Amino acid sequence: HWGYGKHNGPEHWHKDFPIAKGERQSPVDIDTHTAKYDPSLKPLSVSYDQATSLRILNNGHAFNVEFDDSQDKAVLKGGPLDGTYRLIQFHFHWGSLDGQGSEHTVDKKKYAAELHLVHWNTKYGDFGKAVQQPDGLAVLGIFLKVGSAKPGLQKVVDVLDSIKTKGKSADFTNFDPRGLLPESLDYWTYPGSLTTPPLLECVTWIVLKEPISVSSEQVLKFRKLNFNGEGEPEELMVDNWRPAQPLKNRQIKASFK
Ligand SMILES: CCCCCNS(=O)(=O)c1cc(S(N)(=O)=O)ccc1C(=O)O
Ligand SMILES: [Zn+2]
Repeated sequence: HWGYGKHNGPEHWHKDFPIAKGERQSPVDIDTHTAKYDPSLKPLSVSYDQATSLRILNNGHAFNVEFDDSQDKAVLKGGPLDGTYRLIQFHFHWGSLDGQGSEHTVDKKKYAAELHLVHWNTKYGDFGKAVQQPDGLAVLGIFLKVGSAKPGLQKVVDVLDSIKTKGKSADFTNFDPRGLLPESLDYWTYPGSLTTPPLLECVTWIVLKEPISVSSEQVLKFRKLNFNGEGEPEELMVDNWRPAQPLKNRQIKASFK
């Protein structure tokens, strides 16, 4: 099945998922000099005070921190978006070393990791319906650089030993995702896709300009996870990022001058 290795990696995905070569694929390189300030864009509205985290899952490609999305509790609104998008999960993409790991790049710069907070449009009623629509998802992307520790990340880092291998999960309640945000909510935005199979073209991407800083020790613990299941040959979960895809007929808009 699909993954990130030599034999089943991003360059192979098109054989099972032909949309891999589509017109609005993600991630992309963000050319900062070409991205145009759009004064009609709004400030993002990130309302996470009532977020209910439930569980953390190693799914064989990343780990997902899952939320209760049965009611409007944690929502993303404003910015480029019409209507209300409900938080369902967040996960990361990261590298084997600090010089790579992000999916989006900024003037070809790769960050050490990238956080994705995935939200679905509540006019479609459920997540499975939303991913079938061009405006079904809004993903908030946040770059990670290595420097000072992120205190709000450590609860995630410390549970990782209990979900080492694919299919393991652990209870993960009362985690506050506001602890993973940078100071500024300045962002770039463009229409795109899921960055993993099935690569559906259902995502409004909102990528924050300001990275968060995490410690070397924090990201090293991400790199001790396993793609494999329990007892199988150990394959470290590293370099679970899709490289930048052709921008094609798309404009990246900036929220800031
Ligand atoms: C039902 C088919 C849709 C699968 C997409 N699920 S997701 O939760 O939106 C998601 C988004 C992304 S991403 N990088 O935001 O496109 C990565 C993984 C997953 C996942 O399945 O865990
Ligand atoms: Zn992702």
